[PDB]
Amino acid sequence: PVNPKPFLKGLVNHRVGVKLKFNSTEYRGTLVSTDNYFNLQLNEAEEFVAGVSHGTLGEIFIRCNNVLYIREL
Amino acid sequence: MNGIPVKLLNEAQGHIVSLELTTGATYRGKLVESEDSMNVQLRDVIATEPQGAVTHMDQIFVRGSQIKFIVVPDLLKNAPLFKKNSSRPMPPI
Amino acid sequence: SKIQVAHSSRLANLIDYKLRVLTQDGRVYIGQLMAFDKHMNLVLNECIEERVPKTQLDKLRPLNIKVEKRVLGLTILRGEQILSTVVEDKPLLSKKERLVRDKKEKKQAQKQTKLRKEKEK
Amino acid sequence: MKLVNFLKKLRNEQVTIELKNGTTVWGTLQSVSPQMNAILTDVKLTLPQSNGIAMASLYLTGGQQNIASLQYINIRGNTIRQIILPDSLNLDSLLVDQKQLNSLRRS
Amino acid sequence: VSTPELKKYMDKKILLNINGSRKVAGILRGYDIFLNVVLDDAMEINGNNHQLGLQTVIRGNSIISLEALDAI
Amino acid sequence: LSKYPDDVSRLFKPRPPLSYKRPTDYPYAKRQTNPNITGVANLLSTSLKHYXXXXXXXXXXXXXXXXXXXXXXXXXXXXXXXPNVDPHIKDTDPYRTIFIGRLPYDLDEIELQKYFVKFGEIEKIRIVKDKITQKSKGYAFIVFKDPISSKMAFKEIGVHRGIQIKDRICIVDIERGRTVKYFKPRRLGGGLG
Amino acid sequence: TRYYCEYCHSYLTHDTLSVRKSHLVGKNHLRITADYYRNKARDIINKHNHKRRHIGKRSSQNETLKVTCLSNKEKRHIMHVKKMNQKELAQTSIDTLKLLYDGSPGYSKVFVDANRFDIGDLVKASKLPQRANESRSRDETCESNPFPRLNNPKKLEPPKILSQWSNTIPKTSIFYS
Amino acid sequence: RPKHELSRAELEELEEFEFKHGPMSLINDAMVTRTPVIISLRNNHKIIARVKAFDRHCNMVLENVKELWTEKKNVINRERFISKLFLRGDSVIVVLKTP
Amino acid sequence: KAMVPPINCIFNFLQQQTPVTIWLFEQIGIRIKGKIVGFDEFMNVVIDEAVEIPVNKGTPLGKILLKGDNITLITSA
RNA sequence: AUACUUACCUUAAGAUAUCAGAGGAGAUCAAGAAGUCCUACUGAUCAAACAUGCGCUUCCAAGAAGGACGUUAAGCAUUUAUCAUUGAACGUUCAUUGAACAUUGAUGCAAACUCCUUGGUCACACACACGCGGAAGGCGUG
RNA sequence: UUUUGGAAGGUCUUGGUCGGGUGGAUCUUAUAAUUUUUGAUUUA
Ligand SMILES: [Zn+2]
Repeated sequence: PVNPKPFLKGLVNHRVGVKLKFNSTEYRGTLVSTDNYFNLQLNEAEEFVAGVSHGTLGEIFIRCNNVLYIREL
Repeated sequence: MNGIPVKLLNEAQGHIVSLELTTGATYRGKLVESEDSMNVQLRDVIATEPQGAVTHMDQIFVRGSQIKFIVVPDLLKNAPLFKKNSSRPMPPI
Repeated sequence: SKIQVAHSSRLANLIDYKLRVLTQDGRVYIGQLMAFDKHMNLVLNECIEERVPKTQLDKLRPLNIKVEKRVLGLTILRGEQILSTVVEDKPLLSKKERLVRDKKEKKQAQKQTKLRKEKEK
Repeated sequence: MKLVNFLKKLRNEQVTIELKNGTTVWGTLQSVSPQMNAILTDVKLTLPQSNGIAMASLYLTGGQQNIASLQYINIRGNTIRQIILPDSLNLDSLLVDQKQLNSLRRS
Repeated sequence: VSTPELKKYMDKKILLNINGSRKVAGILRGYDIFLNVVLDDAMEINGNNHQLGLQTVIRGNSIISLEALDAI
Repeated sequence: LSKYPDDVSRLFKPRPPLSYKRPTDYPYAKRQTNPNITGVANLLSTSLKHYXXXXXXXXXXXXXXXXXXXXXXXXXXXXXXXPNVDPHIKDTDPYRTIFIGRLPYDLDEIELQKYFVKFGEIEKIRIVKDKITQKSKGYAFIVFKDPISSKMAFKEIGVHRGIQIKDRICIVDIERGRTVKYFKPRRLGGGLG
Repeated sequence: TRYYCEYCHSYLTHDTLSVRKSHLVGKNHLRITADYYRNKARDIINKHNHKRRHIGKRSSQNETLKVTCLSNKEKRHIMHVKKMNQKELAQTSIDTLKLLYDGSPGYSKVFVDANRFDIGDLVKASKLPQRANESRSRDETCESNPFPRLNNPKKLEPPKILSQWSNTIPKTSIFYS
Repeated sequence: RPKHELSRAELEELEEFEFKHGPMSLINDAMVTRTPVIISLRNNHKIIARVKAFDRHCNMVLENVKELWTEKKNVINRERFISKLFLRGDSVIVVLKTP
Repeated sequence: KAMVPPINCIFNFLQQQTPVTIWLFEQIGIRIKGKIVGFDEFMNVVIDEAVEIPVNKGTPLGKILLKGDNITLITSA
């Protein structure tokens, strides 16, 4: 039914959550834009070091590499 | 296409090779068939685990991108793949 | 090693040199490169592979270093798990000898094509 | 649009190179490959304060006797982490990219 | 580009070593050009045993090697 | 052994099985890169401790070419807004004009008549010249007296479009400066063929 | 696209896996293949070293010994004899324990070459395709051959001897057969 | 659309449009408005610098590089100024851009 | 029988909407359990009703575009 | 060698210096596109090969370099040679049951002998200062 | 008188005795997604 590109198109303009590969770090912000290589550009992101906030980041860009998944909140 | 080294691996079919893997395991045995993508299939395989043990597989198929290297036999030192000047007998039409 | 490697040479010019290629593990392969490719899969003739042990690594810290060599002979190393290659020995036969050898190889190749043209007749 | 062409404008230029391992390399570029296999003559290479794999990879490259002084090092592209250019060089000259210019005229 | 030569192992119980200590034993139901592998009756062996459901499919990145436990 | 016996036995006679001992690398359980990754939000302080920004000047060098291309296209469009008022064009019927181009330079107008009188009586003829060189440019405008010999002069089998006027093949069109809806000349992005 | 076979000096018009397998198993390829590998080894064994032999610069050289050359026919003959003898010494193995354990209870599982379980499935799989026209196995027990010296076996074979020193044997053995 | 299926010589323009109006618009912003960005790398090297060029691969030239990391054994935070750098995008984890 | 290749098996496994114990790449990786609602060629798999459980109190995650390379293993629990 | 039969397979794309003008494609609309493309055209840079130099620079004879996948050699020092369950005696020992390389090793420190392969064991000369042809690289010119 | 360039002769030294649906080599593009170049080998 749905594929990652339709789920990702519908994901745009939402408070997204991103687990990186590493579990130390996760970014909660509003998703701005995504390519075909699934790079992620976000806004007003929020760090979580193993779960706890170390700050609010702003407009932010993760490479497609390091992110383990992205979730919709 | 291929290039020289995987052509050599296509050449050394059915002869006693030794593979290290990225885990440190060095399989050794007769080489059933290599592919172009370096997935290599081996027979009568004697294996060295990283722990220092040795066992005997019969029939292994190790994936290419965890090969560390492969050792072919010595004679392929003298191989017509390495000949820099062998001229082509009028390619097909 | 005072070998004075050619300041404008890359891989294809480095052919039949004795290399000391080094990998991600930190293992060293030593031997004559006889071929490479686009992905830097090397063959390495008469290759010997040396590690340092974990214990001798302590002495390597900031000297005589018991490197452990196994002998892999004609090996064909991969471009994924390497780091970098350098040059250790110059080849056996000099530039004039390599040049005359290549001349003889080309003359023999042209002759074999003449023999193919003769058998085709 | 690839930036290796940038490095291809840098033959006979003296850079340093820090690797993904942690090896630091000092010595001129003789060339650079398509996928950034950078060949470097007149290297001396250093390892900052330590990584045991990097210690082995340093010593074993000959002429160690921890600065290792080597005549000629080819370095694979996926090992080059970052590369420090000389500060004398003007970036405004190099990034112009005659290929990218021609492509703008090709459009 | 070339589809792998697992045709001899087409119904025979194989043992992947997955990743470095994971060892999974099943029957090779399928393979694609990436060595993604569909196993039936996966039974992960720890040196304790653990069964892994009816069907499974295992990433051809994670797969290191595989042995034919069945005779050929 | 493999298929043939001799060299599989004797010649190849491979390597000794090779001596193993303890590795240096890490035996898969810990191949990690860096799970203790940075927590960037501290560094949002230190950029204040970092405190101008240098001029980029290379995107300027490409942007000069892009802006010059857009400016030349806009000067084109300014020539596009700026052919009924034109005095070279005669207010005849557009349907009775035949355009010729790819003309040899030394071609005399009486020869142009001579090649063109075969189909209809010609009303008038303007061969186009430079106004500063006075070299013949290479194209001309003909009005006949009827539309049907202009059309038979447009229909080209054995005749005009492909006729060798002064040892060169010419090109032969209906006039589209007046006739068709969107026509721009070569100067204005258009032109045909 | 094209797969040049360096041995056959022919081409494959479009590379794929099946034409590669069918060519590398092909008997023409195996024959030219075996000729080539034998050929490289006999070249490298034939090829004289001819080192530089950097001759040094040097009273006690009073003794002089006679060299021994040969005729060109004699040279070619003794070289041919040495070629044949190298070719023998490489090829020959020692039978004995096959002929020694002939009657044995488990000879026919262990020395009969593919009943051994270890190399055993090879020789069935290494059997060539037998497309052209035209085993003592595990069934053998003790009670197959009850008494080996009833049905006469041949004696143990007399040991072999260098013909170069065949003239210097003990003449007249004790104890005639 | 599939990548071979696009064409030759559309493909460059289609990448460039992907650059202008994709996730790349943070590195697009940073080079044209020369604001400092903060690259976090896989080997804990926080990098504060201004961006000179972009890549498909996110190979990035950086000018007047601040870099800063953390020696955790206690902790000494070490910083280095590197004026002209060429950084491969593989190490680059997250590009944060300050306003 | 017949061949059951991975692409067609995950699509069959997508239709049936059976629960999934999906695993991850190494020691960091946390065993996710969910129901597949779709995949792609790069094995990025949007999974529904995710519960992550650490390596041997699983916490929900919602619906997830899971990245392709981090997957080791799909199973039916 | 020829014939017949069967099986398998039949096309990734592009470019080969780069930049600026001379001319062409003499540009299908009232004097003109912009651009882009080509060239035995010219100019500049770069790359490759060849030749020549550099009063270039370095290395070339019982020993020097490299190696031993050799020994003396069990040389000396240190460490290690499974788990689970049950019974008994005072954590240990023994017995039973079930499961899964090697101690003469391994690791460290050396030291000595023997052996191996290579090299201009050149030409000149054998003397009291403060040579040609070899091999490898760098630069210059054509 | 000096410098530069070209030509000729002599002497010395060193070296030698147009086409092509052809292939190969290099570089671009598919190709930054599981198989070698756009990172899971500073062991936290
Ligand atoms: Zn063949």
